[PDB]
Amino acid sequence: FAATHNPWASQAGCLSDVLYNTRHRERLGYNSKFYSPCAQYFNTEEIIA
Amino acid sequence: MENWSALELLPKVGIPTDFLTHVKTSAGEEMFEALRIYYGDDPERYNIH
Amino acid sequence: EANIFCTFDHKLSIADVGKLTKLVAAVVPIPQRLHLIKHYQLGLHQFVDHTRGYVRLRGLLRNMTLTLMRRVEGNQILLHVPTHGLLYTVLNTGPVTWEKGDALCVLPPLFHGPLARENLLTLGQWELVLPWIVPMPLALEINQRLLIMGLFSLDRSYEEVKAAVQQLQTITFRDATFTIPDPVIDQHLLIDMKTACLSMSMVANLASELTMTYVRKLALEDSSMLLVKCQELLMRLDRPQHVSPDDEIARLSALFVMLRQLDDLIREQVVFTVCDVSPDNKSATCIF
Amino acid sequence: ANIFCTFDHKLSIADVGKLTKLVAAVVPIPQRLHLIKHYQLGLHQFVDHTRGYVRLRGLLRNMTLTLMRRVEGNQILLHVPTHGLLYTVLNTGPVTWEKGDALCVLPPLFHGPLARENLLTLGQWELVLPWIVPMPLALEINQRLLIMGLFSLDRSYEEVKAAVQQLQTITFRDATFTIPDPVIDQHLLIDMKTACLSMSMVANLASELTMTYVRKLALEDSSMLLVKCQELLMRLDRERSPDDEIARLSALFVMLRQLDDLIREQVVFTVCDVSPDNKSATCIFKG
Amino acid sequence: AHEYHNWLRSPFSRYSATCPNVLHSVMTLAAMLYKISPVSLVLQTKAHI
Amino acid sequence: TQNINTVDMGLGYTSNTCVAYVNRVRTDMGVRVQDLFRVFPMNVYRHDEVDRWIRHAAGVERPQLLDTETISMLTFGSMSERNAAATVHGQKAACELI
Amino acid sequence: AARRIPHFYRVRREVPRTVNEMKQDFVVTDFYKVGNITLYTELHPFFDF
Repeated sequence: FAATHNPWASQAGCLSDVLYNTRHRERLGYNSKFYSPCAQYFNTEEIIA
Repeated sequence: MENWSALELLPKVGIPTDFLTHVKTSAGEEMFEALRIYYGDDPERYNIH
Repeated sequence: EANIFCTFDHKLSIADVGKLTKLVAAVVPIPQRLHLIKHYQLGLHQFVDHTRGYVRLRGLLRNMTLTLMRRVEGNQILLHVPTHGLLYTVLNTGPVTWEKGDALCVLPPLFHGPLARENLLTLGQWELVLPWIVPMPLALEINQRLLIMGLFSLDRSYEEVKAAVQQLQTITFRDATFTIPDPVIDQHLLIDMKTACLSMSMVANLASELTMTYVRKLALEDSSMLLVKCQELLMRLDRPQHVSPDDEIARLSALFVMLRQLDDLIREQVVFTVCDVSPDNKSATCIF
Repeated sequence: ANIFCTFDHKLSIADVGKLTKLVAAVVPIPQRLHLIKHYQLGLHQFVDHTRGYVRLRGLLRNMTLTLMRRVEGNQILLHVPTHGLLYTVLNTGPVTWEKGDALCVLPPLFHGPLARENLLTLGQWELVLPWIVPMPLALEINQRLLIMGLFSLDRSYEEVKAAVQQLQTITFRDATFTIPDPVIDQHLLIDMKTACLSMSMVANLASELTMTYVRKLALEDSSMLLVKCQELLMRLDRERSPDDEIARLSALFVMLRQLDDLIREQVVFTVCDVSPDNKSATCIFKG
Repeated sequence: AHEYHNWLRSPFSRYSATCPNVLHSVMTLAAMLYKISPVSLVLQTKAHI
Repeated sequence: TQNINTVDMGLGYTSNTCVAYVNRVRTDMGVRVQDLFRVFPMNVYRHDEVDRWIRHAAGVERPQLLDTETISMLTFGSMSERNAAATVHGQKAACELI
Repeated sequence: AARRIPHFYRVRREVPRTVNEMKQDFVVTDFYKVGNITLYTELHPFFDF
């Protein structure tokens, strides 16, 4: 029932939401074979779709 | 070296050899002295000299 | 015409034919392509000569035909020339790990390191030395690397060339180690470098005035890692007015054919391409 | 050597009725297995936002390519061709074929098209076939994409925009295409970018290495070709440690080895007699 | 008033008005001005600050 | 080639799995934080002598000469770091969030 | 020796410092990390090489 317990992560366009969303990672030229376990928590196109 | 056609052609005894690990593991970790694996079905048994 | 018989002056013992019957469907080259041959031209040991050049053997084994050994029963070895297209099964003794997509090219057997140099058939003056079957990236890396040994080392002392090629002879491809022993500077190397010089001068002259300044524009615009590599590689010696579409089309056609006649010195046409590898990395079922 | 393929999703009767029109055409597949699921089949698994078209060409060159033969209940009779024997194909390419040419296979350039493959789709999957175009149009349109990508770094000027608009058009026999840009919104696709970077930097490496190597070579037996080589280099110029040169030459060779999807266009077919409506043609599979 | 272009934003003046005068607040006004460069970050963490 | 095909004949969910027994772990519950320099090889600082300074004081060696592994890494996706010499714990795993 | 102590400073080239100063830049829970480059020179407790 609070707004956001980490305001550099939740809202759309933070450092971590631009750092871990596979859309923004594909824009930022990332290695597709490395696994980063935070990537399942920060998508939307798997979540809100 | 030890000819394996003398294994393959000569009549053998049926037996329930139940050893605890996998067969390819006991091969690839060299628990046995001298292995001879073929992943096909080679006709090298038939060249009876 | 399809099956090639051979013979020895020796006879063949059960130990020797037991060494040999393990080599069913192994590749063996032939210098001649005739119906009946002798074993003194079979294999490669007629042509091996150290302190002559590994590159001469690379240009010579490239020229022989290829066969597959099967059905040995006593003084008959029966090399069989593969037809153009059917699926065959081969067997490699050159220790390289394979892959279902990677094609194949033949190389002369370089020394591997352990001072084994296995010959598997020892007669009175003739051993049987066998051609290596290696994947395509190692073949391209071998050809480009010994061309680097040829082209880099002109007009130098033995010392800096020793320090360079002691670390440049090593190719670590798929958890192995390799060495290129005899890159000796032959007339064949001189005509190869002469064609390389001509093709490099042609692509340096008849390329555009806008392709020379493309990486300069990416330097002024963007920032990556390989851009920093290009700046460290080129920056030491440092609006388009002219536009021409069809002249650029003909210019890129000429650039393409001269790049191809540079690339021909290292890229051989493939000799085998697999459909399956045996999982213990011994045999493979390949089409040619 | 016959291949099978099964679809996991529900397959209707209209989808089969529009798929069986494609009764004999090329469908490349990533690995020569005897039974392959349909997600790997085709080219839908490769397209994305950032990567473009030269990546598709490079992965399609090393990929095996097969022929579609028949349809069944839920198994698809793919059939790999053999070198030398002759088969029949269809024409998914947009150019009318004629006798005795040499067909190439290149990735289709209508990504998000107006035809959209007849809505032959499933859930987040769609079938797509590569074009089968003869060789002069193939390496022609390769050059067109290439020098369309070269002009892309300074496009703010207007005469170069009309030059690009000229390049976007094409000519052949009764054939007009409109092949779109690699650039969308002031940035480039990464595989197209690294292709044009590789060729521009191998051109620069030649331009600043030949002036060393004509002297490092010509102290052997000189030829008239060598003095004319330095004549070419000197007209080019008057028109205006081991550790560095070893990296220059290594980067020279490995960066010219990244154009191998451009410098060599390898023929895959030989055309035989063609059909009326020019959609079907018996042919000989080469390579 | 070009507050987003200055080098001292609002919390510096928000902190100056409510501090005591026991010579530690001048040290805090000093060491609030550590920069947030990546070089500043590796230098700060490399001494366990 | 056989081809079986099944028909589900249940109204709701007629089969339940339960996570029963834990044999072992495969990770190490580790603290080896994620090497972002091997995940994003495209980005550097635009000024030199501060890129080499960060790569000096950040424990990661600079790729000296241009290898084909470097261009297959910058273009495609492959195994950047190599498996180490000694792993008596096991597979390594961590990540990062600000 | 005392009169040409400026005649080293007329030329104004930076000298890289000794590795003995590279050692004592570190804190006690960081000397055993992989980033410490001075481990191949600290061998013996009594004879620093």
